[PDB]
Amino acid sequence: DPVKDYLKQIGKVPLLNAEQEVELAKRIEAGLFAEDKLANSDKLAPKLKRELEIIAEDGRRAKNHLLEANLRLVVSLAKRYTGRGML
DNA sequence: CAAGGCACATGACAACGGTGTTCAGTGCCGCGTTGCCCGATACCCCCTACCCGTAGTTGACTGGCATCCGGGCGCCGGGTCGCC
Repeated sequence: DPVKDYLKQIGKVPLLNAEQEVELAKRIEAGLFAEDKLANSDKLAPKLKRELEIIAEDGRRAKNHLLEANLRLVVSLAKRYTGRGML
């Protein structure tokens, strides 16, 4: 029962291709640099800090895009490795 | 014939005889309470074969696993659907 609901929760999400995934990774590194700059104790402009924060949030969104995409692969591997004592 | 003079013994007189006593001291030779001298054993030390925790492994490899019955009865009780 619950696994059916989790597979439903996976539902339909956009699968990832080479161009989409590499663009997402580019946004990820952009956001990582943005939060790096934010974490620096040096004073930064307020609007600049908000720009860095929003790109970091967009990178987080990209992260969840990758994870929600590859839930299907990880459950495939789980099927490969299940039935040996753990749930 | 009576009174006065000499022998032997005699009332006491201490001091020896000999033995068993008073202190008292110190041992004599049987029973006890603690000194040896060791010997062992508990407590520190160093490192090392192994136990246990963590870090990676670049073709790709994108939804499981189901259940499946001959009770059977019987009721309660409520939920959902039907009626209108």
